Amino acid sequence: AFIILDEVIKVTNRRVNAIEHVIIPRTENTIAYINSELDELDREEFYRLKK
Amino acid sequence: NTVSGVNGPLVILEKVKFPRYNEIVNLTLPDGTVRQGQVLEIRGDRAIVQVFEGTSGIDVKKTTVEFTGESLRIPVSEDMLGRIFDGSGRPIDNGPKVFAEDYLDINGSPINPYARIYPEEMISTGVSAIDTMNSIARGQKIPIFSASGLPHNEIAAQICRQAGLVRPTKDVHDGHEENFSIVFAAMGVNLETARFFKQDFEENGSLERTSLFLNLANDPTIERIITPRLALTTAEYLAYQTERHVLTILTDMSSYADALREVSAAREEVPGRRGYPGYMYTDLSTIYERAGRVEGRNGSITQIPILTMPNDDITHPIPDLTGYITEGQIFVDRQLHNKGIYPPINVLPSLSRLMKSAIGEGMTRKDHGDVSNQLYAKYAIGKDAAAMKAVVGEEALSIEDKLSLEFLEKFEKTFITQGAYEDRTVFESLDQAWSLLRIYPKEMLNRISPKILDEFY
Amino acid sequence: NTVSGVNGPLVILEKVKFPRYNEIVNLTLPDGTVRQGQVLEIRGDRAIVQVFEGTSGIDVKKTTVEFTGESLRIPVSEDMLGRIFDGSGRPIDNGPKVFAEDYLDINGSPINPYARIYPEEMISTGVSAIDTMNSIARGQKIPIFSASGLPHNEIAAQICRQAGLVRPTKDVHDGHEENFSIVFAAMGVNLETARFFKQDFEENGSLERTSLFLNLANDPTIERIITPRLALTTAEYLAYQTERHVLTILTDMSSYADALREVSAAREEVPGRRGYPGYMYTDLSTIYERAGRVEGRNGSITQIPILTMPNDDITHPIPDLTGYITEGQIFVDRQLHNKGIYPPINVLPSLSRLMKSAIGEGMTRKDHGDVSNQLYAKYAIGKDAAAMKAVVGEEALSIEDKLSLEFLEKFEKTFITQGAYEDRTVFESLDQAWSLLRIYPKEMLNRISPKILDEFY
Amino acid sequence: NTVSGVNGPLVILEKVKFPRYNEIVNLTLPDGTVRQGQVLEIRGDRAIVQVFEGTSGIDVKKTTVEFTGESLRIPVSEDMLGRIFDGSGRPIDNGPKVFAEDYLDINGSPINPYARIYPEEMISTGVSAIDTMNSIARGQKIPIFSASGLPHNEIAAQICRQAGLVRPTKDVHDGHEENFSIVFAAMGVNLETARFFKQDFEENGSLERTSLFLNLANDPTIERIITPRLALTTAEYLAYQTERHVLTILTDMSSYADALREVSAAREEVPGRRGYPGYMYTDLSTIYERAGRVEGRNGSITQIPILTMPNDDITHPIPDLTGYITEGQIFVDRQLHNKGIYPPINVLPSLSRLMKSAIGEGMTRKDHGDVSNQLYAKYAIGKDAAAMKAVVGEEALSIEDKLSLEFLEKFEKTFITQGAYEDRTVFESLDQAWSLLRIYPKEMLNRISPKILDEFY
Amino acid sequence: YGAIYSVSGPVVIAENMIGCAMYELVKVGHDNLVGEVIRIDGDKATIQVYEETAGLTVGDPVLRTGKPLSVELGPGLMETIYDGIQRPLKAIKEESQSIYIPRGIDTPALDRTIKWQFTPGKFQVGDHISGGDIYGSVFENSLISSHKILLPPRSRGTITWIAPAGEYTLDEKILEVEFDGKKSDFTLYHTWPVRVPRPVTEKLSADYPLLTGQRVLDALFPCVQGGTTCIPGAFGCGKTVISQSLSKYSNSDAIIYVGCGERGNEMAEVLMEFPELYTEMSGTKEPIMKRTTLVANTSNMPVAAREASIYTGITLAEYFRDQGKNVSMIADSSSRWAEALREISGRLGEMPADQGFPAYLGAKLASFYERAGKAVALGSPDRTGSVSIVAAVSPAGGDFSDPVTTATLGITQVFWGLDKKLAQRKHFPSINTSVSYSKYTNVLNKFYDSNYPEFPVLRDRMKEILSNAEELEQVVQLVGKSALSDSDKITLDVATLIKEDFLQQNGYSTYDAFCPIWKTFDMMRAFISYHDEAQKAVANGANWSKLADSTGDVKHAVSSSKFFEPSRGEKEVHGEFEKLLSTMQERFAESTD
Repeated sequence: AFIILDEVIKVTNRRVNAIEHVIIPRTENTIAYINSELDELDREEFYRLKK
Repeated sequence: NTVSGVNGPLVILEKVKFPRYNEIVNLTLPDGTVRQGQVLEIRGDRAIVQVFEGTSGIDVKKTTVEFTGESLRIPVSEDMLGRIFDGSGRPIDNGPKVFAEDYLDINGSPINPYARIYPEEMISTGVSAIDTMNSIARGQKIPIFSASGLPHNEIAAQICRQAGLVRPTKDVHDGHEENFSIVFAAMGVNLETARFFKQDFEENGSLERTSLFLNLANDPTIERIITPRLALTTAEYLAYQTERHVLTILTDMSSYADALREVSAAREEVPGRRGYPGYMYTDLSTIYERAGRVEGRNGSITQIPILTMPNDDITHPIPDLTGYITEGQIFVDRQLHNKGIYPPINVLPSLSRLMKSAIGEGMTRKDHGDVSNQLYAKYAIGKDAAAMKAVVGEEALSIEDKLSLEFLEKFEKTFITQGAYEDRTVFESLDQAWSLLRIYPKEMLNRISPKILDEFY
Repeated sequence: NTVSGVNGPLVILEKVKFPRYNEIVNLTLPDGTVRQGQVLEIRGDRAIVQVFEGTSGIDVKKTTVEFTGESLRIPVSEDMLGRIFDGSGRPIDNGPKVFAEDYLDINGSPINPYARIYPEEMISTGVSAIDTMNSIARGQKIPIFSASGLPHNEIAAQICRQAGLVRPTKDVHDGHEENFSIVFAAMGVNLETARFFKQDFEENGSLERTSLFLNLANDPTIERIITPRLALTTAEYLAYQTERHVLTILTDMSSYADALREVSAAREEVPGRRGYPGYMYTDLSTIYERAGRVEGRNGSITQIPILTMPNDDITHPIPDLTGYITEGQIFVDRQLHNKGIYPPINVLPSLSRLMKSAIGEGMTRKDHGDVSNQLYAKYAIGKDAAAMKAVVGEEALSIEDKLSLEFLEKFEKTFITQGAYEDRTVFESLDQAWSLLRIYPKEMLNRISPKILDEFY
Repeated sequence: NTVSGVNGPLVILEKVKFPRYNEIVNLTLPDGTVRQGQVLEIRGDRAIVQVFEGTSGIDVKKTTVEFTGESLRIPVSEDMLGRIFDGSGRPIDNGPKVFAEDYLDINGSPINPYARIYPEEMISTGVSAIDTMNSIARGQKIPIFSASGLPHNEIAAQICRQAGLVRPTKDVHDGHEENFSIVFAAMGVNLETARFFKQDFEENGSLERTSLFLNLANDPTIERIITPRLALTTAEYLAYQTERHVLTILTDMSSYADALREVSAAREEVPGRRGYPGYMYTDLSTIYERAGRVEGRNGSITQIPILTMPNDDITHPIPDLTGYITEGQIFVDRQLHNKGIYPPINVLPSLSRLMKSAIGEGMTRKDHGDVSNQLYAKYAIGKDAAAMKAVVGEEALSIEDKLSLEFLEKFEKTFITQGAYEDRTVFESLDQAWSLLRIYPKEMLNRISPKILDEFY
Repeated sequence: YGAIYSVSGPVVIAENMIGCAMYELVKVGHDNLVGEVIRIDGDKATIQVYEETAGLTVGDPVLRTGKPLSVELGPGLMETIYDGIQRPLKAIKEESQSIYIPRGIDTPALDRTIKWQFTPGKFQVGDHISGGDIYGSVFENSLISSHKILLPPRSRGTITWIAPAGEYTLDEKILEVEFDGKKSDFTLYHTWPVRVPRPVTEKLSADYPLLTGQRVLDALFPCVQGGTTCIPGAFGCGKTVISQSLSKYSNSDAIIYVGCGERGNEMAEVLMEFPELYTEMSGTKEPIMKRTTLVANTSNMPVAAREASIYTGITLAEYFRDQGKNVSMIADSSSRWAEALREISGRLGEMPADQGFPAYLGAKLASFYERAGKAVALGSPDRTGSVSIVAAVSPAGGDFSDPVTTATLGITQVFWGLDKKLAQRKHFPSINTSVSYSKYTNVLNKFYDSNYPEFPVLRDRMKEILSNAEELEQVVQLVGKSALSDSDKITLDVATLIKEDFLQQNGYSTYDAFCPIWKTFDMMRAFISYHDEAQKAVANGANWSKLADSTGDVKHAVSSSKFFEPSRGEKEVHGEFEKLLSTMQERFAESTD
């Protein structure tokens, strides 16, 4: 039981580190990139209308 | 009368209030060439015209206009096949003009004798991934969604070469009995590829059966948009008067969309979301209108529009609006292309919502609609299992999922893959579907009624 | 005539059509104040002007004009060394009266006798972090890209105090042959920041060999845009007449861009993407052209502009335009600062286009460039491997990888860490690099030829 | 007397400049239908009018206009209550005249006497989740942020209908010596919903405690924003002159916001992000200014606005601006409604920032504050425990997690869940709380003073 | 009268339009095109012209008719297909020889040759009369002779003339009303403005459930006659199949099918399919057709028609409502109407401010909605009529964040989900309890309690099984399965059963033509009973695996339920499901010990 416990904890430890460092910041950066383009399409339109 | 001004490529005429709407006017320029333009709008003591040849040369006081008195209409013959035209139907080979037996309107709004009988008989394009999954019916318009990073021009080409070689397969199926003719319209496409299209018609031996309208990007914007309307009108004449099965292949919608966009930069009409006109929908719908079973119900026009996504996403204005007007969509994808697949067709967002009703057992089989339904569910799981496989490890896998991972690859590399010259029987397609499904027990199936399954599996 | 209206910093003047473009006019206010302005637009019996002084408080018929009849030019002199100015060329600390020996108009193009022979000599500040990875040639422009929460001011200060001590050492090597002068233009910065820069020039003994132009943010937005340009006109004069290498430090670029943006959303032009100007590029381009060797070929203008991202991204319209025009960038990072590394300049994506050109063999080794290629590769892979170490542990970390982990630490704490009075030289930097690089086997070190490798491990 | 044009909701009437701003005008039609409207803008020989009923169908010559001479104000009275009104405050009850005692402005402020004295003294809603855990004291404005995935109207009614049955119970403990009145404002409402509120009130016998104003959604947008403004003014008069504690229920702020975004279609006023005004702040503020302690301070006007997220986005502009202004917020989530808990207020991110400031005694107990800390912290931990249980299993879980789990199920199914016609007074709520918390020993209860903990476990 | 100022797109501008209003019917040009003055700018009127331009010149006359643009509702509406401007499509096919409307061709709003049998009302001479009171009735079909001829909304007076029973035309006058002097003579047809909500005696709260005929739609949140509903689409997920399928399966006295701006193939399908198939009301000789009045617009026809579509359609539901007929109006898809509105917004040149979409859009969507509902029929004899609006919503850009959907959810009280991932997997229509709500629920389950069922109890448990499954699935994906509680496994398993039997059904259930409430209740009742017995069974001790193996025979039997049709027990209560409960109880006995 010990030897197995020793192997499984090593895998569970890698997964926490992976989701924390890689996954979450990728979701932040991608969201942001798209946000910045997106708001500008709505704004420029209003300026076009006004002109 | 005379030019007051020119604003962008749009030319502002000052003129007296008499012209027809969409009336051709001829602008006399001092350079030995007279050109035609069409009043885009008629207004109070002025009209704004975009001139169909060139974009420069208009002068203030050195210009003369004379009103033709006749709005543009396409002069139509059913002898127009076996001729090479440009975007105005003028010859480029000197000699073969459109000519006429009748004169019909470019919008096709006067005649519109489209049958109130829903797509009926089967059509194939000889590509298994198309035929089985999103099955084409005559009069059905289902778009080809592509993305650039692709040999998307090669996929269009493949379909053009394949169209008319399918037709003896279809005669035998009894989803065709009558002549097959091709109407081919080119907008903003490369030089090399224009020679590929001519060459594909030549091989087939359907050069006589086809009309080519060739329009480049160095030919004007307004003139680009007219081109498919000429083509379309001629197809409607083919379908109605002589009860033919007409396939018009209309490439490239994206080029057509830009052209619309460049205008309205001096019109009073204002542009909506993402700088696209709000009546862009209206423009697409005029093109799309000639498509459907004709009255006589022995002819039809089937329409295949070719769209390359210029940005790659499907929520971009060009694809988003089109998908709505049409009944389903067909997705080509970059990812398959990368592995080294041809024709690379992803089927997961691909669905045609009028597929089941059109088709029946007499030219397909009853299991055609069931066997397709099974293959989507299994492919979908295989795709999610793959994504999870990367992140967490093989910890989130389960027995069904491991089987699904293999299924994905099996399907991708045997089913979807085939040569350019290759064409496929629908009945054949269906035995290859069953084969892939043979690696799963039957208790795990549920998108097929147990009666149906027992017969063909 | 007199003032019809003012809409923001635009002033609507009614006056006749006789003035020239950028002709100075003077506004007589009834408040006992005169304000100067320059014609941005001339129209049919009216002009639209941006005033350098004030931004508001402009009347109708109380306010009158007299036109100067003279276009906007800078009295550029060479005995301008050691004198202190503001953002218009008035003294604020009682530096010597401007005089005149030549007048040059500001247009980003005085006489423009910029480069058609590229730079090839080397300038070192004694900073390894900068010099090795980014080889600064005698008329290249490499900006400093930093972000908020960093001491960008402090690094700009390192350059200014350490320059003018390293340069005579470099004079003997034939890296230099002539004196150095610094022309510092500050834009839109705090009192506290402005004093810091002045403190650095006093402290060294280069207050007599520097020109200082101070613009604060509470001085008009129109004054702020003229400030970098004024500095640059002067800079070209010193280069021309007395043949010195002029280094220009133009800080801060974001402040300048905020000024342009207010004069583009208050203009009758619609601005580009993210509400940032459509000719924002152009405005930036004006500075940047004014780079390279100046006639007599022994003076030059070299540029380091200082940018702080106000939104922490290279996504933003300022970094992306800036980086295209210049030839490299020197990148500073947040992580390194937090840890206790000064200067905190990271070397991960810092890049020099004209690296090859800048290195020589009559004042630098030829191995500067070869060894650079190794450091950039090794550091880059090493940083990425470390993040990877965190995730995986030691179950996908090799022996070789352990060695990359050691190279990374050592590079950070030695190569990048040096105090703000520590002076290096190129030969020392190479020697220290060679040592770090030494633990790697021969096989590993593969982007540098065997001839070089074998001699120096 | 001559309608110039109609451009959407906005109507241009051409008649002289002698009217004042927001003066009601009458459009007299040959249909015998008199419609009143209010001038939005007045300009030289034209005014721009939004008609309350309809907005189009007026002739350009067969019409006349008359000016009332009175700007819009509400006839306010204490005998007005217990009656159903439209969005202009005109009976639909088929009851008598509105009656006046004063005419008070509905423009945004009547006299604005909003105190510089902070909230104390409990106002009871009769919902356990709100009252104990998020104590609202008079003058505070705490919104309910709900979604369309919840039954927002039904929860809103619940707050009104159970409110004011709390009051005899308060009078005995001596919280309230003066009476309690409800002002209920319904916006852009569906017909079933308008009727629903009256029926609920009738059932409890809360009908004559409240006045209901219904504006229906077929009624134009301008009427709709006027509705809460009418309500809020009536309330400020009852609260000031006859000293009563008033709870004002305003649903739906999202429909009010839409109206504001909606008007602008000939104005030279541009909106901000997502199409919603840059001045969306300003409009919110307007409702918000009537809310707080009245002068004399035993009466108050207490405001609970109800905001519906249409797409579950907390980064949606409507909630964000509001959230900054408001003294906390109540979050209601879809998840709990799904388990079948009703009301389904998750008290997980809900907060009252002046929680301590409200309670006392005589309408609360001393032990109220300590308990609020025990239950929130234990609950949060309960959610975390549910996720862990799924993973570890039931036969491998911790003691501390097991307790936290037990608490989650009881907490949800007893404290939050209450019946439609079951009133939950604050004294009643606090007892149910001790039963839930009892399961933890005294050793695990510690955000409670040992004095309390010894009284009640 | 007026002289054309400019023709820009199919929009015509005309100067010299005075004593004109803003909804006027006009004849545009020398071509005499049907048209309407939408707005006016000073003297210059901006007119939307409902036939295309291809040759209409400037300076041609514009003649105002002296009245608004209205639609005609008379007899013969049933068993005929019209367009959205409402000119008979069928009559167009013979005479013009063009199946769809030709340019420059005009045809009046209804057929003027058709003769109808008039039978007298409940009025005689010299009687006081009012609006929506029944002046007669016309035997309109064979299924229904329920077509009441009414005095129009907004009419009162005394009837000077009552004509006797017989055969007449619908142009041939039969009624004179005198109010103050001659009000007008009346005929079988009556006119109604498509821009006003039709008058009503009172609106009443909805409380009578309609059964959709789809077990899944009734099960989670019941439909009501008088209500409002959204069904999500995506334009390739078989949204059409379920729309047309609902229409057949739902049972009302009159049904109005409104194709807003459609494929043209899809419209064609319904036109063909309905006389071929049968009603569940025993309809004969073109069964379904006799019950439907059909509004057909394709997107390829003019944008004006497509604006007009919804409005004509709602007025038709409303006309029948006043007669005391209960109506199902299925309008598909409301997002295409919004796309027509975005088109108008840019063609006139009005400001868009609803995310690149119209100013008016949010309010126009609400205005359409408020015309639907349950009511006491117009006129004093008192009848019940209702209109349930089923309005399809689908993307106009984003997935639910498009303007259309955001507005519609605000105003709708019933929402039934449709997930895309399950659509591609074939498990449509998929109703997700998070993406679904009904505010009508509480009055509806109390209604079903009166009818016989225990229904409210089953609802809570149905919700609980679906609800926990979504949360446990998120732990399954990330962590994996190596453990998942005995109780948690059970919930997952049973939720699969609910998907397969209910949620999946559309040409996969051999009985689906109309499904009673009792049968739905009986089916769900077996699922819930299996659930409670199972969770108790693991807790009182018995392995999860032994419990799967012994339940065995019954578990399959509930899996197979969906194909089964009423053929045992009553006509709505089914014995195979009743038998099932008792056998279940026996399985629990084997399984615990």
